[PDB]
Amino acid sequence: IWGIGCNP
Amino acid sequence: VGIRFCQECNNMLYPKEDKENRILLYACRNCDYQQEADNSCIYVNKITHEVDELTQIIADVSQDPTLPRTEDHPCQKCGHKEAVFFQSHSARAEDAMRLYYVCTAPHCGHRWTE
Amino acid sequence: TVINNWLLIEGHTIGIGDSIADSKTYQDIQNTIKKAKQDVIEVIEKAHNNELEPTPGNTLRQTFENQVNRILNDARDKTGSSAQKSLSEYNNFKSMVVSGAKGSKINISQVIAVVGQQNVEGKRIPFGFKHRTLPHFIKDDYGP
Ligand SMILES: [Zn+2]
Ligand SMILES: [Zn+2]
Repeated sequence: IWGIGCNP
Repeated sequence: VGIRFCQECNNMLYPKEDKENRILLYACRNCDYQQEADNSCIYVNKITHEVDELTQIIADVSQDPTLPRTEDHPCQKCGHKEAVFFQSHSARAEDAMRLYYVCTAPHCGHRWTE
Repeated sequence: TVINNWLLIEGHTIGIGDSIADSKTYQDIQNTIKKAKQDVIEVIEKAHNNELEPTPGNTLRQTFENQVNRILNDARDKTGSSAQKSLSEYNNFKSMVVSGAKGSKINISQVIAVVGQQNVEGKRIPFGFKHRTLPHFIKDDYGP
């Protein structure tokens, strides 16, 4: 829910 | 290139080499009909399958409210300002983000790719 | 025991005032978001005009997605850094993050600046409807 590399 | 059918039983013809005159023929297997080959080409395969999708784009697509349109690009034929643009909308299009354009206004349906 | 009694003296809390940032911080966050959206628009225009060239090992779709994701993530990180600069010493979100008791700088940033990109299956929100994400968006919209 954050970014592509983070968390969903 | 294309497929042609027999004129008696409307079945599918097949290519056959004429051994005597060295002329390609198409013969129906279920009867004795034979017709000489005019095109001289049989099996064409485009592996890159590069096909202009302007042939696959319908003019009616100009009536879709869900598509975006711009007044920047005018039509070539009628010079209409509205033009509805969209991407390939096709699977196995390789990689193409090109915008295709369809002219709004009735019955023009001109399609340009820029 | 002794630290809990000192905490009875000093006290600890979380409120709305921790989530609020300076007006300048909010303005900077907004400017960063505007710049990022404009850069994504520029990348989309490059792809539409076919100027974009595929990155080695990636398709044009994949390289476009990677470039857009990079721009969006960089803007998100910059907004988060601005929000974290805004934090005071008295800020309690910062207190819990610095102590390590709970929370992270990502949580502070999302609370104060930008929630960030919502990604499903490692990609941006998919085109669930026909060539669009929701019915409210126009077809073939790759913007943020
Ligand atoms: Zn026949
Ligand atoms: Zn026209």
